[PDB]
Amino acid sequence: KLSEEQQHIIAILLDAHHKTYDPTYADFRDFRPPVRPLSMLPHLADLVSYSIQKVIGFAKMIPGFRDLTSDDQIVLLKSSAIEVIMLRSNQSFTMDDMSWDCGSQDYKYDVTDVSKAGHTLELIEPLIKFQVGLKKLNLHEEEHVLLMAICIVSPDRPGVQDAKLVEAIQDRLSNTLQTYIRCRHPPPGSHQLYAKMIQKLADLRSLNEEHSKQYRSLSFQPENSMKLTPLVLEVFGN
Amino acid sequence: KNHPMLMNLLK
Ligand SMILES: CCC(O)(CC)CS[C@H](C)C1=CC[C@H]2/C(=C/C=C3C[C@@H](O)C(OCCO)[C@H](O)C3)CCC[C@]12C
Repeated sequence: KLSEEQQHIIAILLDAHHKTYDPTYADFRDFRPPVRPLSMLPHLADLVSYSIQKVIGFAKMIPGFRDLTSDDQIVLLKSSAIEVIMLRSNQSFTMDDMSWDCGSQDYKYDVTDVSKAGHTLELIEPLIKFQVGLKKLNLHEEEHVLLMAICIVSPDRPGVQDAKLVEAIQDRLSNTLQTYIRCRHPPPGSHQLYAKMIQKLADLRSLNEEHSKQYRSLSFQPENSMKLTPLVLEVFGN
Repeated sequence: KNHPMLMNLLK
Protein backbone atom coordinates (compact mmCIF):
# COMPACT_ATOMS: atom_id res chain seq x y z
CA LYS A 1 0.00 0.00 0.00
CA LEU A 2 3.09 2.20 -0.44
CA SER A 3 5.21 2.13 2.70
CA GLU A 4 6.77 5.28 4.13
CA GLU A 5 9.98 4.27 2.41
CA GLN A 6 8.34 3.99 -1.00
CA GLN A 7 6.76 7.43 -0.63
CA HIS A 8 10.17 8.62 0.55
CA ILE A 9 11.84 7.17 -2.56
CA ILE A 10 9.36 8.98 -4.83
CA ALA A 11 9.75 12.34 -3.07
CA ILE A 12 13.53 11.97 -3.41
CA LEU A 13 13.32 11.23 -7.15
CA LEU A 14 10.85 14.04 -7.80
CA ASP A 15 13.18 16.56 -6.14
CA ALA A 16 16.23 15.13 -7.94
CA HIS A 17 14.43 15.67 -11.24
CA HIS A 18 13.33 19.18 -10.31
CA LYS A 19 16.96 20.05 -9.53
CA THR A 20 18.20 18.63 -12.86
CA TYR A 21 15.47 19.57 -15.34
CA ASP A 22 14.95 23.28 -15.97
CA PRO A 23 11.70 23.76 -17.96
CA THR A 24 12.65 27.39 -18.65
CA TYR A 25 15.50 26.07 -20.80
CA ALA A 26 17.49 29.24 -20.06
CA ASP A 27 20.87 27.45 -20.22
CA PHE A 28 20.37 26.66 -23.92
CA ARG A 29 21.72 30.14 -24.61
CA ASP A 30 25.19 28.89 -23.63
CA PHE A 31 25.21 26.27 -26.40
CA ARG A 32 26.78 26.84 -29.81
CA PRO A 33 24.08 28.42 -32.04
CA PRO A 34 21.73 26.08 -33.90
CA VAL A 35 22.13 26.38 -37.68
CA ARG A 36 19.28 25.29 -39.94
CA PRO A 37 25.70 19.56 -43.91
CA LEU A 38 25.54 18.60 -40.23
CA SER A 39 24.80 22.23 -39.42
CA MET A 40 22.90 21.17 -36.28
CA LEU A 41 25.60 18.92 -34.83
CA PRO A 42 27.45 21.62 -32.86
CA HIS A 43 24.24 22.77 -31.19
CA LEU A 44 22.80 19.30 -30.50
CA ALA A 45 26.20 18.04 -29.32
CA ASP A 46 26.20 20.81 -26.71
CA LEU A 47 22.57 20.05 -25.87
CA VAL A 48 23.50 16.40 -25.30
CA SER A 49 26.63 17.25 -23.29
CA TYR A 50 24.57 19.49 -20.98
CA SER A 51 22.00 16.70 -20.72
CA ILE A 52 24.64 14.11 -19.80
CA GLN A 53 25.61 16.42 -16.93
CA LYS A 54 22.01 16.61 -15.72
CA VAL A 55 21.40 12.87 -15.98
CA ILE A 56 24.54 12.27 -13.89
CA GLY A 57 23.24 14.63 -11.21
CA PHE A 58 19.90 12.85 -11.27
CA ALA A 59 21.56 9.44 -10.99
CA LYS A 60 23.63 10.35 -7.93
CA MET A 61 20.40 11.10 -6.09
CA ILE A 62 18.86 7.68 -6.84
CA PRO A 63 18.50 5.99 -3.43
CA GLY A 64 21.16 3.28 -3.31
CA PHE A 65 23.04 4.38 -6.42
CA ARG A 66 25.74 5.77 -4.15
CA ASP A 67 26.38 2.30 -2.69
CA LEU A 68 27.68 0.91 -5.99
CA THR A 69 31.36 0.78 -6.92
CA SER A 70 32.87 3.72 -8.76
CA ASP A 71 33.27 1.28 -11.66
CA ASP A 72 29.63 0.15 -11.55
CA GLN A 73 28.36 3.74 -11.35
CA ILE A 74 30.47 4.55 -14.41
CA VAL A 75 29.26 1.51 -16.35
CA LEU A 76 25.59 2.28 -15.70
CA LEU A 77 25.82 5.92 -16.73
CA LYS A 78 27.79 5.28 -19.93
CA SER A 79 25.28 2.66 -21.07
CA SER A 80 22.05 4.39 -20.03
CA ALA A 81 22.99 8.03 -20.69
CA ILE A 82 21.58 8.18 -24.21
CA GLU A 83 18.47 6.29 -23.05
CA VAL A 84 17.74 8.61 -20.12
CA ILE A 85 18.24 11.66 -22.37
CA MET A 86 15.71 10.26 -24.85
CA LEU A 87 13.41 9.52 -21.93
CA ARG A 88 13.69 12.89 -20.15
CA SER A 89 13.33 14.66 -23.50
CA ASN A 90 9.69 13.47 -23.62
CA GLN A 91 8.96 16.44 -21.33
CA SER A 92 9.79 18.94 -24.11
CA PHE A 93 8.41 16.74 -26.90
CA THR A 94 5.03 17.85 -28.22
CA MET A 95 2.61 15.79 -30.32
CA ASP A 96 1.25 19.09 -31.67
CA ASP A 97 3.87 18.82 -34.42
CA MET A 98 6.07 15.91 -33.33
CA SER A 99 8.98 18.09 -32.22
CA TRP A 100 11.03 18.83 -29.10
CA ASP A 101 9.91 22.32 -28.08
CA CYS A 102 12.31 23.92 -25.62
CA GLY A 103 10.82 27.37 -25.04
CA SER A 104 11.41 29.03 -28.41
CA GLN A 105 11.64 28.61 -32.18
CA ASP A 106 15.44 28.50 -32.11
CA TYR A 107 15.18 25.74 -29.52
CA LYS A 108 12.42 23.74 -31.19
CA TYR A 109 13.90 20.60 -32.73
CA ASP A 110 12.25 18.50 -35.43
CA VAL A 111 13.12 15.53 -37.67
CA THR A 112 15.07 17.66 -40.15
CA ASP A 113 17.21 19.13 -37.38
CA VAL A 114 18.14 15.67 -36.11
CA SER A 115 18.82 14.75 -39.72
CA LYS A 116 21.14 17.79 -39.83
CA ALA A 117 23.01 16.24 -36.90
CA GLY A 118 24.03 13.28 -39.05
CA HIS A 119 21.28 10.78 -38.27
CA THR A 120 19.03 8.77 -40.59
CA LEU A 121 15.39 7.69 -40.50
CA GLU A 122 16.38 4.30 -39.10
CA LEU A 123 16.88 6.07 -35.76
CA ILE A 124 14.66 9.13 -36.09
CA GLU A 125 11.43 7.33 -36.99
CA PRO A 126 11.50 4.84 -34.12
CA LEU A 127 12.62 7.73 -31.88
CA ILE A 128 9.58 9.83 -32.70
CA LYS A 129 7.36 6.75 -32.43
CA PHE A 130 8.86 6.16 -28.97
CA GLN A 131 8.22 9.77 -27.92
CA VAL A 132 4.71 9.38 -29.29
CA GLY A 133 4.11 6.13 -27.42
CA LEU A 134 5.54 7.47 -24.17
CA LYS A 135 3.35 10.55 -24.41
CA LYS A 136 0.34 8.24 -24.97
CA LEU A 137 0.90 6.75 -21.52
CA ASN A 138 0.27 10.14 -19.90
CA LEU A 139 2.56 9.12 -17.03
CA HIS A 140 2.34 10.92 -13.70
CA GLU A 141 5.56 12.84 -13.03
CA GLU A 142 6.07 10.30 -10.22
CA GLU A 143 6.05 7.47 -12.77
CA HIS A 144 8.32 9.42 -15.13
CA VAL A 145 11.10 9.86 -12.57
CA LEU A 146 10.81 6.26 -11.36
CA LEU A 147 11.21 5.01 -14.94
CA MET A 148 14.37 7.05 -15.48
CA ALA A 149 15.81 5.76 -12.20
CA ILE A 150 14.90 2.17 -13.14
CA CYS A 151 16.50 2.65 -16.56
CA ILE A 152 19.76 3.83 -14.97
CA VAL A 153 20.13 0.99 -12.46
CA SER A 154 19.77 -1.97 -14.85
CA PRO A 155 21.58 -5.25 -13.90
CA ASP A 156 22.11 -6.51 -17.45
CA ARG A 157 24.20 -3.53 -18.54
CA PRO A 158 27.41 -4.63 -20.34
CA GLY A 159 30.43 -4.51 -18.06
CA VAL A 160 28.42 -4.56 -14.84
CA GLN A 161 30.27 -6.01 -11.85
CA ASP A 162 28.11 -6.34 -8.76
CA ALA A 163 25.00 -7.25 -10.76
CA LYS A 164 23.40 -8.59 -7.55
CA LEU A 165 23.55 -5.22 -5.83
CA VAL A 166 22.38 -3.37 -8.94
CA GLU A 167 19.40 -5.72 -9.26
CA ALA A 168 18.53 -5.28 -5.59
CA ILE A 169 18.49 -1.49 -5.94
CA GLN A 170 16.39 -1.60 -9.12
CA ASP A 171 13.96 -4.11 -7.58
CA ARG A 172 13.27 -1.63 -4.77
CA LEU A 173 12.52 0.99 -7.43
CA SER A 174 10.38 -1.42 -9.48
CA ASN A 175 8.33 -2.50 -6.48
CA THR A 176 7.90 1.21 -5.70
CA LEU A 177 6.58 1.88 -9.19
CA GLN A 178 4.32 -1.18 -9.35
CA THR A 179 2.76 -0.25 -6.02
CA TYR A 180 2.39 3.43 -6.97
CA ILE A 181 0.43 2.58 -10.09
CA ARG A 182 -1.91 0.27 -8.20
CA CYS A 183 -2.49 2.76 -5.37
CA ARG A 184 -2.27 6.12 -7.16
CA HIS A 185 -3.00 5.57 -10.84
CA PRO A 186 -6.78 5.33 -11.43
CA PRO A 187 -8.20 3.08 -14.15
CA PRO A 188 -8.45 3.01 -17.13
CA GLY A 189 -5.06 4.73 -17.40
CA SER A 190 -3.45 2.17 -15.08
CA HIS A 191 -4.40 -0.83 -17.21
CA GLN A 192 -1.20 -2.77 -17.94
CA LEU A 193 0.66 0.44 -17.15
CA TYR A 194 3.67 -1.29 -15.58
CA ALA A 195 4.21 -3.71 -18.49
CA LYS A 196 3.80 -0.83 -20.92
CA MET A 197 6.53 1.16 -19.14
CA ILE A 198 8.91 -1.81 -19.07
CA GLN A 199 8.24 -2.20 -22.78
CA LYS A 200 9.47 1.38 -23.17
CA LEU A 201 12.72 0.28 -21.53
CA ALA A 202 12.97 -2.45 -24.17
CA ASP A 203 12.35 0.16 -26.90
CA LEU A 204 15.19 2.22 -25.40
CA ARG A 205 17.68 -0.68 -25.65
CA SER A 206 16.85 -0.84 -29.35
CA LEU A 207 17.13 2.93 -29.72
CA ASN A 208 20.41 2.85 -27.78
CA GLU A 209 21.64 0.17 -30.18
CA GLU A 210 20.80 2.10 -33.33
CA HIS A 211 22.06 5.41 -31.94
CA SER A 212 25.41 3.82 -31.08
CA LYS A 213 25.83 2.58 -34.67
CA GLN A 214 25.10 5.94 -36.24
CA TYR A 215 27.25 7.63 -33.59
CA ARG A 216 30.25 5.39 -34.25
CA SER A 217 29.89 6.00 -37.99
CA LEU A 218 29.45 9.73 -37.41
CA SER A 219 32.24 9.95 -34.82
CA PHE A 220 34.56 7.82 -36.96
CA GLN A 221 35.37 10.82 -39.14
CA PRO A 222 37.67 13.24 -37.22
CA GLU A 223 35.96 16.34 -38.63
CA ASN A 224 32.66 15.30 -37.00
CA SER A 225 34.26 14.02 -33.80
CA MET A 226 35.87 17.45 -33.74
CA LYS A 227 32.45 19.12 -33.36
CA LEU A 228 31.43 17.13 -30.27
CA THR A 229 32.35 17.88 -26.67
CA PRO A 230 34.96 16.31 -24.38
CA LEU A 231 32.23 14.90 -22.10
CA VAL A 232 30.28 13.47 -25.03
CA LEU A 233 33.40 11.72 -26.35
CA GLU A 234 34.27 10.32 -22.93
CA VAL A 235 30.78 9.03 -22.16
CA PHE A 236 29.64 7.87 -25.62
CA GLY A 237 33.06 6.41 -26.32
CA ASN A 238 36.07 7.77 -28.19
CA LYS B 1 38.01 2.57 -16.39
CA ASN B 2 39.58 5.98 -17.10
CA HIS B 3 36.56 8.28 -17.37
CA PRO B 4 38.00 11.41 -15.66
CA MET B 5 35.18 13.85 -16.33
CA LEU B 6 32.44 11.32 -15.64
CA MET B 7 34.17 10.24 -12.44
CA ASN B 8 34.64 13.84 -11.29
CA LEU B 9 30.96 14.58 -11.85
CA LEU B 10 30.09 11.51 -9.77
CA LYS B 11 32.36 12.27 -6.82
C1 LIG C 1 25.47 14.46 -29.79
C2 LIG C 1 24.90 13.09 -30.19
C3 LIG C 1 23.80 13.05 -31.30
O1 LIG C 1 23.38 11.71 -31.54
C4 LIG C 1 24.35 13.64 -32.64
C5 LIG C 1 25.47 12.86 -33.34
C6 LIG C 1 22.60 13.95 -30.97
S1 LIG C 1 21.06 13.78 -31.94
C7 LIG C 1 20.11 12.40 -31.14
C8 LIG C 1 19.15 11.70 -32.12
C9 LIG C 1 19.30 12.92 -29.90
C10 LIG C 1 19.12 12.22 -28.75
C11 LIG C 1 18.26 13.02 -27.75
C12 LIG C 1 17.46 13.81 -28.79
C13 LIG C 1 16.68 15.11 -28.35
C14 LIG C 1 16.77 15.66 -27.08
C15 LIG C 1 16.26 16.78 -26.43
C16 LIG C 1 16.38 17.33 -25.17
C17 LIG C 1 17.27 16.72 -24.08
C18 LIG C 1 16.76 16.98 -22.65
O2 LIG C 1 17.78 16.52 -21.77
C19 LIG C 1 16.48 18.50 -22.43
O3 LIG C 1 16.13 18.87 -21.06
C20 LIG C 1 16.76 20.12 -20.69
C21 LIG C 1 16.49 20.17 -19.18
O4 LIG C 1 17.49 19.48 -18.43
C22 LIG C 1 15.29 18.90 -23.39
O5 LIG C 1 14.14 18.12 -23.11
C23 LIG C 1 15.60 18.64 -24.90
C24 LIG C 1 15.87 15.69 -29.52
C25 LIG C 1 16.79 15.98 -30.74
C26 LIG C 1 17.79 14.82 -31.06
C27 LIG C 1 18.56 14.29 -29.80
C28 LIG C 1 19.63 15.35 -29.31
